[PDB]
Amino acid sequence: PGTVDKKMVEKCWKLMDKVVRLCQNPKLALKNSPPYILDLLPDTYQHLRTILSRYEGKMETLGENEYFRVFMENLMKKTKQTISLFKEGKERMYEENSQPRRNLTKLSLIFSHMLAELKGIFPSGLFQGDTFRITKADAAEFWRKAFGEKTIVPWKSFRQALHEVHPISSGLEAMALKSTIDLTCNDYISVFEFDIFTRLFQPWSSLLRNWNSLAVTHPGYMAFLTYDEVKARLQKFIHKPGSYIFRLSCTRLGQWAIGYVTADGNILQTIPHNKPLFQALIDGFREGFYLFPDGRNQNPDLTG
Amino acid sequence: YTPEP
Ligand SMILES: [Mg+2]
Repeated sequence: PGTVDKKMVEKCWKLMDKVVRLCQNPKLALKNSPPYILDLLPDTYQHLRTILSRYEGKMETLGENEYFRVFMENLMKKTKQTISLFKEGKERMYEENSQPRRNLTKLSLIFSHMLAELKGIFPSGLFQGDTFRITKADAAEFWRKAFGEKTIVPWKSFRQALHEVHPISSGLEAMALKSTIDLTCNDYISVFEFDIFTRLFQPWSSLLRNWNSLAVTHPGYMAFLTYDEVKARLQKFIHKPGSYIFRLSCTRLGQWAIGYVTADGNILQTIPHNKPLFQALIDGFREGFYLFPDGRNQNPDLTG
Repeated sequence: YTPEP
């Protein structure tokens, strides 16, 4: 990624401005709920405006920062990709179940993850990536030993370092892992993305066994799904109480959100607290709430 | 989001 100057941030602002205008089309019927692209892009502009204001007179420091160069490169690519999506999708952007519309929804999630990462690394406009707090002690020790105080590393470097502690059994498994951990879809792993993954799939001691049981082989897990998509996907199971799915919370990154059909005709979503996802799923099955993952009659046996 | 069932 090349050096980021003030002109490059202004070019991204223009591209984001085009995406905002595309997403103001009333044919989209865009719901004002996270992730909401019409909030995320102006909020990203404002945080970049904040970053630039903290680096007045020291723009050479900001331009050389590796994380910020990777971030701006990804921001330009993602906005260009959204513009191309509208250009090629044409009228299919407004059909609610179309693939081009689903691609826009996934991109909206990516913009939300990117803003969350940017605020985690530049909390008040100043770079603090070297002192980021990985929330699980064992995961923090892994990153420190493998990468010191780095904020971002290429996927290849990350896979190699992880494999030495948690062996990855195959190339296909490594691609599934990458797709899970790389929330910003930039082929890099930030310390912020690593924290999120290791909080979601704790304990560290059995990290990849947990991820395999909760995501790789579990029909209830939904990658890159939003609150509104979970409610929509459960509608077909409104008469099948106990149908449930789960996914990453968008607004509380690092925590799980479980959606389920109640016995009284409601579709509710909850964020487990003070217990790991596996125990929430086990207790929920025993108590009758989480019986049918994605509406399927067989539920995985996690008591093992 | 609502409390856990
Ligand atoms: Mg990434």
